[PDB]
Amino acid sequence: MRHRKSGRQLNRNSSHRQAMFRNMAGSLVRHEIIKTTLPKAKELRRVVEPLITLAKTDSVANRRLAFARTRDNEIVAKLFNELGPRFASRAGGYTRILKCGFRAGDNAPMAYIELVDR
Amino acid sequence: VTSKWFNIDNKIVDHRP
Amino acid sequence: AVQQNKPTRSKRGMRRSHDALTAVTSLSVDKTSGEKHLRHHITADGYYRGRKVIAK
Amino acid sequence: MIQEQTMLNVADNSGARRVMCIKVLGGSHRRYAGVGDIIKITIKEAIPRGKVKKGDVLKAVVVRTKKGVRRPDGSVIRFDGNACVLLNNNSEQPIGTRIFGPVTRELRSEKFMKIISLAPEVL
Amino acid sequence: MIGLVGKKVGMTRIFTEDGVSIPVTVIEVEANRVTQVKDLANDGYRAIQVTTGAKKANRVTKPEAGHFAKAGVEAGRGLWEFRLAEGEEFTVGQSISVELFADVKKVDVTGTSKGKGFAGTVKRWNFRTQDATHGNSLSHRVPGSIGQNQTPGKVFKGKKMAGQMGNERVTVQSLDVVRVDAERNLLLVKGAVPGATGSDLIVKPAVKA
Amino acid sequence: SNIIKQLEQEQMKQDVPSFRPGDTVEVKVWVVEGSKKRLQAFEGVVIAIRNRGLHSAFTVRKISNGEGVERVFQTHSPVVDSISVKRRGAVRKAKLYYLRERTGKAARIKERLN
RNA sequence: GAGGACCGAACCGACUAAUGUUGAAAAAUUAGCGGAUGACUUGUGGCUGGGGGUGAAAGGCCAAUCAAACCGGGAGAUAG
RNA sequence: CAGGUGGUCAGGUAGAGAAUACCAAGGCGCUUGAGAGAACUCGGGUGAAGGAACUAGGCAAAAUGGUGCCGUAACUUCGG
RNA sequence: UUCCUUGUCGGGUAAGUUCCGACCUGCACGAAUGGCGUAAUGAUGGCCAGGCUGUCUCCACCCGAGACUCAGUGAAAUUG
RNA sequence: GAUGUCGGCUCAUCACAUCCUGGGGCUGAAGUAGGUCCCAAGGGUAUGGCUGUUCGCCAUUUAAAGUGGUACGCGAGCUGGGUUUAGAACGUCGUGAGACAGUUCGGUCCCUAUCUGCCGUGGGCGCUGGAGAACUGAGGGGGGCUGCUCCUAGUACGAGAGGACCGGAGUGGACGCAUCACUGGUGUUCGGGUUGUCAUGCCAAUGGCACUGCCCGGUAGCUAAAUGCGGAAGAGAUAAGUGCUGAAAGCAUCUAAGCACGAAACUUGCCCCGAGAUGAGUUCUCCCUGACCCUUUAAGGGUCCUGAAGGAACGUUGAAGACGACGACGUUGAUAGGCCGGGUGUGUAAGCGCAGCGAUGCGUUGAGCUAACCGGUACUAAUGAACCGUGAGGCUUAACCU
Ligand SMILES: N[C@@H](Cc1c[nH]c2ccccc12)C(=O)O
Ligand SMILES: [Mg+2]
Ligand SMILES: [Mg+2]
Ligand SMILES: [Mg+2]
Ligand SMILES: [Mg+2]
Ligand SMILES: [Mg+2]
Ligand SMILES: [Mg+2]
Ligand SMILES: [Mg+2]
Ligand SMILES: [Mg+2]
Ligand SMILES: [Mg+2]
Ligand SMILES: [Mg+2]
Ligand SMILES: [Mg+2]
Ligand SMILES: [Mg+2]
Ligand SMILES: [Mg+2]
Ligand SMILES: [Mg+2]
Ligand SMILES: [Mg+2]
Ligand SMILES: [Mg+2]
Ligand SMILES: [Mg+2]
Ligand SMILES: [Mg+2]
Ligand SMILES: [Mg+2]
Ligand SMILES: [Mg+2]
Ligand SMILES: [Mg+2]
Ligand SMILES: [Mg+2]
Ligand SMILES: [Mg+2]
Ligand SMILES: [Mg+2]
Ligand SMILES: [Mg+2]
Ligand SMILES: [Mg+2]
Ligand SMILES: [Mg+2]
Ligand SMILES: [Mg+2]
Ligand SMILES: [Mg+2]
Ligand SMILES: [Mg+2]
Ligand SMILES: [Mg+2]
Ligand SMILES: [Mg+2]
Ligand SMILES: [Mg+2]
Ligand SMILES: [Mg+2]
Ligand SMILES: [Mg+2]
Ligand SMILES: [Mg+2]
Ligand SMILES: [Mg+2]
Ligand SMILES: [Mg+2]
Ligand SMILES: [Mg+2]
Repeated sequence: MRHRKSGRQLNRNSSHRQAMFRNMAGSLVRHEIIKTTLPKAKELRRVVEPLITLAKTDSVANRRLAFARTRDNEIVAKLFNELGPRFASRAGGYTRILKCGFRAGDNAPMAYIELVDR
Repeated sequence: VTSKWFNIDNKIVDHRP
Repeated sequence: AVQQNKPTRSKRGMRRSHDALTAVTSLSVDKTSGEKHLRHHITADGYYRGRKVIAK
Repeated sequence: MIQEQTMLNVADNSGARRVMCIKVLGGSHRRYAGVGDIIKITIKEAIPRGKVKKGDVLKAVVVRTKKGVRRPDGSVIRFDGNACVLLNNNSEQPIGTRIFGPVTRELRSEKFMKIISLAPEVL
Repeated sequence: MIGLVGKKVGMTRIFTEDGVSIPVTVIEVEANRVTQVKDLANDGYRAIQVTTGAKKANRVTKPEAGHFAKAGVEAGRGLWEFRLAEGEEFTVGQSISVELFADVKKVDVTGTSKGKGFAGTVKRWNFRTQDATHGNSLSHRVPGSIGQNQTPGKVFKGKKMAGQMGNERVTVQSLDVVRVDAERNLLLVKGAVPGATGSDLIVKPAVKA
Repeated sequence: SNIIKQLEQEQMKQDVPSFRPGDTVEVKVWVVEGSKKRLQAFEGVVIAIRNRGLHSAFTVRKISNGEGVERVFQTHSPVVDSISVKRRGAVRKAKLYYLRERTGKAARIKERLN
């Protein structure tokens, strides 16, 4: 049974999921639109959107908390200097998923996930 | 090739001596 | 285990009566581009529901 | 939750120090004895000049368990170890004259009124 | 007597004045609207059909919507029936509330149990497992034997095997009614009833003693 | 669960004093010995608290007559007559289950003073 | 500063269990296990040949073959 | 092709160490992937109360585990 | 090494066809195809105890690799 | 040109020559408790010590610890202790090679399921216009066990000792169903402590790796050892048995005619499946009211116009689920994610200040962080469509209206 559990295992172990969504969180911040598989694009919303609400209030403690979760100072700098102020009046829902076709190599269903103002 | 390993084994083959 | 008698070409095509592929029925046309795409998917040139979502 | 092969301390001054449960009385395929349940035991260790000697087969009543007892409001009372009081095999009356440590109120039945009265405290 | 259709709100407890805590299930019984009455002449048996709850107008079909319109009732989330005992009579449009259980002492609650999916024989039928060690080969929770040799040469109907567990109708009988609360449409029964929270429940007075 | 919460508020006690793990507390519980109803006191160290509204509970451990006794009380049950804090203790944890293996001078809890 | 001494990696082995058994593998893998300055172990070259060799001896080994190797011949042995 | 294959080189921090953990120089991610999150199998983690009652048998697991000091019986071939 | 045989007596256990000590009625021990002892040693056989535990009572949950679905490639034993 | 062996495990299923529970007749049956026979197969019917053992002996229970069949049920379900390969030894036999239902120590157990069977779960067509619900119940399955205490009553019975039937009440054991409010387990998706090392320029603060590095707590969900419920009562027809009336046979006689009792067995009653029940049933509601041509003139074929109720597909997903299926929602919108407010868990964050030589302590401060929970909120994704499904539904007869 699986009743009322949340999250996708995505055929990885615990530490490899955590690293993978940390790398993909930075890639979406840096480029503002990336292409990934549809299950991975949906599980990304629950990682990247909590960072943008953390970045709405600029503080030394919030920056050290965004760093502990992104481990990239270029990403932390952009979150607090550009994205946070840019989304300051939006109440959640910072990303948008658009389904595209199927990956050629293995027929994976693909999607684009981007920030809403790009 | 050789015989299958269960067809060589005495325990499997020799069940009714 | 393995079969005792060779199955017939009729039993082989009865088993395959369920293996048929089904075609896509709903192919939508975009409101501005006027071209076809899968429903709820972006068009091949980057449109979705009238707006150019992807400058590729 | 006492079953066969459980070791129990003894809560009276009959002479036993440790006893082993060898049968949970009162039914076929019965598994566990809670507080206030009669069990058949054997004596594993005893003091040099007690009323009972090592290797005897007696009855006993469980008075304390680590599993504990439930109360009607949802409460629990747990102890640090399992203890029992030796009973005569035939009369089922206590062999010792003192009781050590508290007992609980499930011993409040006409059978075990001598245990309730000697106990230092009843929770 | 007839029963009523409710909804499982959850479990809680009731503390009594003498320090007993009664575990209760809370069942929300809104008013049940009578939508059709069946009689021996037209239908061959005596029963009432009731509806409850609400349904959004865009999700009720034309065949269903015209059924409610003839009864003069607002659409509910479903339809259920109850057999009428001799000497009970109802009328279309009449509403029935939880005060019907005011003097009832025990009830029977039927609902759909929680679905456990495809379950094995250890979970489904309490089969004993085999040894975990001592040489066992790939057979730790498997069912064991399923028949005898050449006589009868087959497996019997009703053999206990793994398969779909749960997600079926279950009736629990002889549950005490702890409190009927007509103002808030509640009924409190002692103990646990089948289903998940938010599931439909049919509550009826107990048939046994 | 608006329905459940307001069925729950009407039963909760309003006079529950504030206490935390490590505190020495004395709980007085109604005991019925035949016909008469009587109060009996249980004093010990709070080692665990569960905060769930009406389903709140707390565990007290005392050493009586040579053997430790742990009693789990339900906070809002009418068996519980009164709760009173005798001493405030200083601990870093929320559950003091490590006191189960310690005894005597090793089980001492420092007082809070503030 | 002795020792077919002691604990223990490389190195040499193979006591137990699980896996595998149309295998990843015609004998392995994982987790533990034994010896570990010696009657030790290993590279290169050499010698012993089939009723023969060699054997701290199990009828063991002698090219995945051993109570008598493999190849060719007698040979289309004989077969109630 | 999860096997076999002789020699030379031999950095840091902890360590007795060529063990073990994390790293350098350097080299790789093992030539099918994407989903889901049933039984059952495999490899592991934790477990109330009990504690060998399991079984052919404590098999397998769990436990013990270092250094310094105190202390250490029968028996003995006087070394253990 | 003893068939009768689970000999009999004692010990250990609540209960001991095994184990230990004895007796001798040795079917069918016995003196270099050695007898009787024996400290140390043994991946050696049997028995007991302490510690420890999912071995069990009686299983529950969790983490991964398969099993299941999708796209690609694509076997086998067997068979009137 | 192969039908694997004893015992154990797991899972069973039948018979009745009945071990318990149920109903009776006789007793050398006062009562309690028995003995013996008849009826009855609904349910139930031990845990351990020794031993490879089945068996047996023993210990302690139980209402009782049934007897048999099923390839002495069950190895394409497990084991491999015994037996029964190759090694080695003892006793004995043999000159010897060797032998011994004599003993002893060691010793490879393969199979990805085509068919039938069984357990679950769908697709097609049918049921005669199409569609959406709610039903009826032919038929099938599940369940059925029992102890002790108290009252009756120290009554009946008995010299005493002892000690009831019938009836009622309570509380257990084992088994089953559901559930998660409580007590708990888990909780590698939450918080914290801490060891070694590497990095983020360094300090401070963090992150990776070491089995989740090791540990300590713990949310939802799942769950038992947790806690609710169940086995019935009653009815019908009976078994053995007991009768009433009553001839044959002036009497007697339960039987021949007639009438009445009588058990956990049977049929119901209770729970669940169920119209593919092809004998394919019923009720309510919803929708479609156009032309034309042709031949082989018929339940005929085609063309144009039209496309209804509804369905599917797609999308957001679920206490539903292997996949199908099932449930909810798709802007006239709380379906999921985020966000906002709470709760819960952990246990007083970082920064800064103060005290101390320093580890460290104190203040700001029950702070900060907080998964799956609760109450809300259109911020993001759930699109205008298109697709399937038609256009009044055969013949004969009867009864009514014309
Ligand atoms: N069963 C094992 C060992 C084995 C190899 N050959 C055998 C011949 C007979 C018996 C066993 C074997 C295997 O197949 O790998
Ligand atoms: Mg995969
Ligand atoms: Mg890790
Ligand atoms: Mg194997
Ligand atoms: Mg296994
Ligand atoms: Mg047949
Ligand atoms: Mg040496
Ligand atoms: Mg060798
Ligand atoms: Mg190895
Ligand atoms: Mg060594
Ligand atoms: Mg030989
Ligand atoms: Mg060879
Ligand atoms: Mg010739
Ligand atoms: Mg020839
Ligand atoms: Mg290689
Ligand atoms: Mg080498
Ligand atoms: Mg190394
Ligand atoms: Mg898994
Ligand atoms: Mg445990
Ligand atoms: Mg424990
Ligand atoms: Mg044993
Ligand atoms: Mg071992
Ligand atoms: Mg002897
Ligand atoms: Mg001799
Ligand atoms: Mg001799
Ligand atoms: Mg001589
Ligand atoms: Mg001689
Ligand atoms: Mg494929
Ligand atoms: Mg053949
Ligand atoms: Mg009979
Ligand atoms: Mg057999
Ligand atoms: Mg078989
Ligand atoms: Mg053997
Ligand atoms: Mg031999
Ligand atoms: Mg023989
Ligand atoms: Mg096998
Ligand atoms: Mg029936
Ligand atoms: Mg807990
Ligand atoms: Mg944990
Ligand atoms: Mg630092």
